Amino acid sequence: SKSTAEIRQAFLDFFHSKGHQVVASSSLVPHNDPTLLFTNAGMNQFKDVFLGLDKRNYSRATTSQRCVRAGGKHNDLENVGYTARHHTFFEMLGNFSFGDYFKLDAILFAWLLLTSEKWFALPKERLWVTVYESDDEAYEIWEKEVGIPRERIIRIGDNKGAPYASDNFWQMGDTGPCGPCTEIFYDHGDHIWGGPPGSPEEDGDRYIEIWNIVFMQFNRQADGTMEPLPKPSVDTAMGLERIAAVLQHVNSNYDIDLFRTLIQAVAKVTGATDLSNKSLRVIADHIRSCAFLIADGVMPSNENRGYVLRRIIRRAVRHGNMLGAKETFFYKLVGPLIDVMGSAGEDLKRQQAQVEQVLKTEEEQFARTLERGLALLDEELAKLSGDTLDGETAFRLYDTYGFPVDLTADVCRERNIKVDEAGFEAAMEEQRRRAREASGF
Ligand SMILES: NCC(=O)NS(=O)(=O)OC[C@H]1O[C@@H](n2cnc3c(N)ncnc32)[C@H](O)[C@@H]1O
Repeated sequence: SKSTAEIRQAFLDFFHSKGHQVVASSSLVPHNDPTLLFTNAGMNQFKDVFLGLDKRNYSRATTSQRCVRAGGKHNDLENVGYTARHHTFFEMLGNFSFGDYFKLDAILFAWLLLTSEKWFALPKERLWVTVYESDDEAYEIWEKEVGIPRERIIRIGDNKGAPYASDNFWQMGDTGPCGPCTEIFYDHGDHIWGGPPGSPEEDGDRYIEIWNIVFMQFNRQADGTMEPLPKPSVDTAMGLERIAAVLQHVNSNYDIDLFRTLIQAVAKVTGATDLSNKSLRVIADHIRSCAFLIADGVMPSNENRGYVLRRIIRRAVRHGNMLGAKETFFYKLVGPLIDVMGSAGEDLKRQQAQVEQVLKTEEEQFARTLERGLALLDEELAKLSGDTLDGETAFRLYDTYGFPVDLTADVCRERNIKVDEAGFEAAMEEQRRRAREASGF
């Protein structure tokens, strides 16, 4: 089968052969978008093009974009290690039409790449599609132009409980380009639990969301109002790791060549032997987001972007502790990561030494309190009555030991214990009040 690198290249080659300008992945950190924490989609760097404020010499483009979804509008941090399909860091394969072609040709390009004997040659019978309920045009295209049996065409409305809140209406954020979208799913088969989209078991890993095709139509305002974009446009987005799993005949993202090799490296540096333990998958994911974020300029801190990075690093170190790592390990994974990322890791390779040092320092810094904090947490959980850790304890771990509340929640979740978030926040607010009283005017 094709390697992840070969699949990445083949996608770009396909769209390049179809007249699309190949554009390099943007950084994970925008310089000119105050609404955006980290790059969460291939379309981010073309935001102003969709808005009609930025003109390019090309009207169609294709990219393999590095993304991090660990905060802001799209945040999958808490899914990592619990599903076979969610990462913090991942690559999004995209083609874009800037007032060029529209619905029919977008769908045709995607179907051709996925199912043509000349290309990916996926079995058509295992592919399902969803459309926005009101998008009769998209329904007709799939039914009559492509020829998907009606039983595998699913209409999805505002299923997230609010106007435009839907799996079939894609938004960059609370503001920005958005529109109805159509998605392509692949059935991994009855050896995996789950039902098709729209079904009660839709959240299972059986029917995997592979490719989202967004018909960009509006710019969302802060008030929630939709203002039409000057030209209806196309934003498509396919998870590289997810399509790689399909093409390499495996079911989990973590079973692709890239992750198999990376997980081996994690086992090596932690001294773990059970290659199936979920902590290995968590660490493998976390080194990708952490290393690339640092390569793109993020430094660990207690504020904004730096704190998200700090939180992920510390959670990774914690998982390493659970596996029995006896020495500083996380930075040792940068090399192995560079080795599996191919051309997509060039910015990381360029800054290998710097990234390694940042991660080493951060782990060493956290090690000053990690085991001591875990000891306290164990002590508190041992005598805890009920299914919820009190906010005061969570706050003490935060204030004394440098445990972000989500790191504490992560440890507790593994023992079916919740954290009183309201209590933690009350404790933080109480401390802020003390600070104001002491500092004065
Ligand atoms: N602009 C349009 C758009 O963004 N659309 S989409 O939001 O739906 O993400 C595009 C695709 O990236 C994959 N994907 C999304 N999130 C993750 C994740 N956390 N981990 C792994 N793969 C993911 C998945 O294949 C998804 O269909």
